[PDB]
Amino acid sequence: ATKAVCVLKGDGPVQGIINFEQNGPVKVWGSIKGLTEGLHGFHVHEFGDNCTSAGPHFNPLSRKHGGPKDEERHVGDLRNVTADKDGVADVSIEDSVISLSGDHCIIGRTLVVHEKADDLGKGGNEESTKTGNAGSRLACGVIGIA
Amino acid sequence: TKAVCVLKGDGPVQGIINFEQSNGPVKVWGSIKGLTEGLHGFHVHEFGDNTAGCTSAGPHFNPLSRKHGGPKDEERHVGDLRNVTADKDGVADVSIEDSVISLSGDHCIIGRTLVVHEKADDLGKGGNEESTKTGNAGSRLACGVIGIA
Ligand SMILES: [Cu+]
Ligand SMILES: [Cu+]
Ligand SMILES: [Zn+2]
Ligand SMILES: [Zn+2]
Repeated sequence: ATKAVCVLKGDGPVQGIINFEQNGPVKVWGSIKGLTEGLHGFHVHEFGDNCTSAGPHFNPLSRKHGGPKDEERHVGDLRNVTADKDGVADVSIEDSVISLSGDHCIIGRTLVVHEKADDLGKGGNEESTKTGNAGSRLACGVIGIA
Repeated sequence: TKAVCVLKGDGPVQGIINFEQSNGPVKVWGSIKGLTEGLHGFHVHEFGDNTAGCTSAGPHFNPLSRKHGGPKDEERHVGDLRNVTADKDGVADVSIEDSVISLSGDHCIIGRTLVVHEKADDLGKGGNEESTKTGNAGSRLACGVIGIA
């Protein structure tokens, strides 16, 4: 019955709040503003160092980057969030790999939203297997106990 | 094990505090700028929730359900650190060691908020009710969620 929250901010105008609630799936929802219309990579990264210092995608099992439904993905690979014309992304997803307890606990890690869409590891180049070619980290926030 | 916290607020106050640690002491160090010269309250609060700025961080981390006190007092909250000291330039270079907090286990502070205050923490030695709760440290000038490093 644990809950977590992350406030996203960056150098640009992007800002948002993302909630987390949980061996059960983790429900993830909230809103992000200041985004350009389009799909945006959304991942939990390794270090809760507020966005270049966040490190790579949270990868405790040392796996290759993938999409949320792939058996091969980083624990932090959540999905692309969608921002409408008004630059707002309403987030509402359920993820089975992250957790707020145990080996895949994300409390104290960073949540990062990217400039471009995540190719989910299916891009055909090496970078795809690492970051999904999602581009700059527009905003991030440390995941905290709510 | 190592943790880091980036402190930010509505104003000039910003800093970075590192934590480095079993039951061994936790070394806390870093610097905070933009502070008025003098003492400023410094505690780990219960929640790592910054949705309302520092206001939503909750009270001081107090897993053992005790009254507020100074860091070296018998009775204190786990999150009660000593006041930080800002110099003439408004800079507080912090270097503290605490054996009550922890980066692992129960009194783990990762995921919680570090907060720096407007006034000095009176260590619970004040002449009122609130002293036993907040040390009368006043408003929260900056804060940040303690993250894994
Ligand atoms: Cu990312
Ligand atoms: Cu405080
Ligand atoms: Zn990834
Ligand atoms: Zn206290």
